[PDB]
Amino acid sequence: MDPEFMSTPLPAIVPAARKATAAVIFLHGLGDTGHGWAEAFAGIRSSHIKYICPHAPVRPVTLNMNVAMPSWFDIIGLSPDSQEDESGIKQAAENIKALIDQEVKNGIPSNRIILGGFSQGGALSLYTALTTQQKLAGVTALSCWLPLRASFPQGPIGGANRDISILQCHGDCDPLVPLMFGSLTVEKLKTLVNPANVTFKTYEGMMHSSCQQEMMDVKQFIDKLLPPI
Ligand SMILES: [Br-]
Ligand SMILES: [Br-]
Ligand SMILES: [Br-]
Ligand SMILES: [Br-]
Ligand SMILES: [Br-]
Ligand SMILES: [Br-]
Ligand SMILES: [Br-]
Ligand SMILES: [Br-]
Ligand SMILES: [Br-]
Ligand SMILES: [Br-]
Ligand SMILES: [Br-]
Ligand SMILES: [Br-]
Ligand SMILES: [Br-]
Ligand SMILES: [Br-]
Ligand SMILES: [Br-]
Ligand SMILES: [Br-]
Ligand SMILES: [Br-]
Ligand SMILES: [Br-]
Ligand SMILES: [Br-]
Repeated sequence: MDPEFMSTPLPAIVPAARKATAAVIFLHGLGDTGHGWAEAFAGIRSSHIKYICPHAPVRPVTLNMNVAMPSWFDIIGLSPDSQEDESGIKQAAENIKALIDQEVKNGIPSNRIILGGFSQGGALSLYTALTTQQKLAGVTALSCWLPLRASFPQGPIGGANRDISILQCHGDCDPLVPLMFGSLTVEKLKTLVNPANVTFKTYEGMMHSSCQQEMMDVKQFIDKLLPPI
């Protein structure tokens, strides 16, 4: 994981109670933190899964009037039209692939790893899973979008994650990332990957955040795809 990406602390971690036979790598969004997500995932933790919430390098963010904060990549705007930080997204994807590889070198195979995240961290989880040849168990993409959408095929993507399971979650009251982004993303994902394994859930009254019912759907998705043994 490259130089900007090892400026941060080691990830916030929820350990497995038993020995860990699977992992969830969960990427936060602008503002929310690795720590905050680790406390959320503690509430749904499985005895054999380790939950890894890495920290993003601290860098000015254009959307936030150039204030320096943890950020996987720059965000310029959140309209469907907005220009995107292509090079930063690709760079961040290579670091996330490196992070998956660190779990693989520690004994947990990539097909026992779910990658997920919130807002630009969910966008990055989708981008990363659809562009890596590491086979992953699934993706949880919460209140987000598919970055660099026009760079993707108009049909199936093929390669290792062509049949990956994806749960995409969105709030119906999100004032930052419009529900339309979630919708247009699930549409695009049903052409990129096998649509049998793509599920879209929306939450009434949820804004740009998670909620308890969403965390229960995320738990059921993770647990079913990463069962014991
Ligand atoms: Br540390
Ligand atoms: Br562990
Ligand atoms: Br282990
Ligand atoms: Br937080
Ligand atoms: Br890291
Ligand atoms: Br952070
Ligand atoms: Br565009
Ligand atoms: Br974001
Ligand atoms: Br693009
Ligand atoms: Br399948
Ligand atoms: Br509201
Ligand atoms: Br609102
Ligand atoms: Br599924
Ligand atoms: Br669906
Ligand atoms: Br929340
Ligand atoms: Br709820
Ligand atoms: Br599901
Ligand atoms: Br197990
Ligand atoms: Br069980």
